[PDB]
Amino acid sequence: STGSATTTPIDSLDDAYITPVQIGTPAQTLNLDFDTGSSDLWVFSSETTASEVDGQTIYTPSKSTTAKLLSGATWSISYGDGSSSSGDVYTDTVSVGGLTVTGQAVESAKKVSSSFTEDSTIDGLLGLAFSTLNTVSPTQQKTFFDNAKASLDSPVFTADLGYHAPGTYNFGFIDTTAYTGSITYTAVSTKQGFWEWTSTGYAVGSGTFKSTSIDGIADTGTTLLYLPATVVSAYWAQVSGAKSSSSVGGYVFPCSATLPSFTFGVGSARIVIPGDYIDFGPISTGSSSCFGGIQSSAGIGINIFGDVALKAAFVVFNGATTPTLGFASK
Repeated sequence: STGSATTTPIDSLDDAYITPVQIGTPAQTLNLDFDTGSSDLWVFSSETTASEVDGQTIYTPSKSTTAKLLSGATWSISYGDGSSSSGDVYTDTVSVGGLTVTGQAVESAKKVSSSFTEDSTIDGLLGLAFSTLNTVSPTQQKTFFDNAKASLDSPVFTADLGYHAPGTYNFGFIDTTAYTGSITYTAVSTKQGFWEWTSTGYAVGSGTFKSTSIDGIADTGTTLLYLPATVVSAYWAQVSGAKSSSSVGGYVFPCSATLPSFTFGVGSARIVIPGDYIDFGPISTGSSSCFGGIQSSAGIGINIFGDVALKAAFVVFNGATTPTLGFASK
């Protein structure tokens, strides 16, 4: 089997991407944030504290003839950005782009943090990291991909995120029309439960490529590109007037600037992030200070190849017995 679904930016900055997901019978369609950095499929629901729902579409398990309470199961998650959610668990039928999993754990939120409430466009998350990170207790549950994998034509999914435009998540096949040149594959460590890999270096604008190993995670659920302070300083030094602002929480730059591109290495291959992908707009409405899309990972504890990087590529998440990651230009 295969599946193919369009993923759409939630706003004009590409702060996140939402993908429609069918849950239950009859189908209830929710727009979920596909997150290769976590491993829980959780949704706003009829059980969510009423004051914490503000415009989201909810899953109502009592209206699904295929929903079953997973007795005794609870979940609770905290994300790197400080947001969190928790609740109980149902199993139900879940379909993405025509690919159906029966008996998928659907984690129903009883509580969500303010950041989730305040974002009316995201109805929940669909985790695509390794199932070892799933938070359901006392019996850990499998991701949608893990459940689908054996049935797929090939045990892969691909992320093709757009810049200020829709893109695609495919399951079970590689669309050879969706990229240019070849896909370069690189090794993955699953030791921390992430799609963790090592970039071979970087360049700023038309500058020389610096060969250096940068360990990090391919994370569709993180907006920005978080890299070591040395790398980030080298980038922003090429933007007149750019500076790190402790008050704002990262590098800012004059909105009048033209940003240089940023290249990262995948083996001997190179992925070029155009300068405009690194612009996250005014820090507050009407400001002429703009927020940068490349930020320091210092004190995150891990480098993160978030959407800023991934949207410059066609990305293969290869879930073979020994997983790997593939990157192509597009």
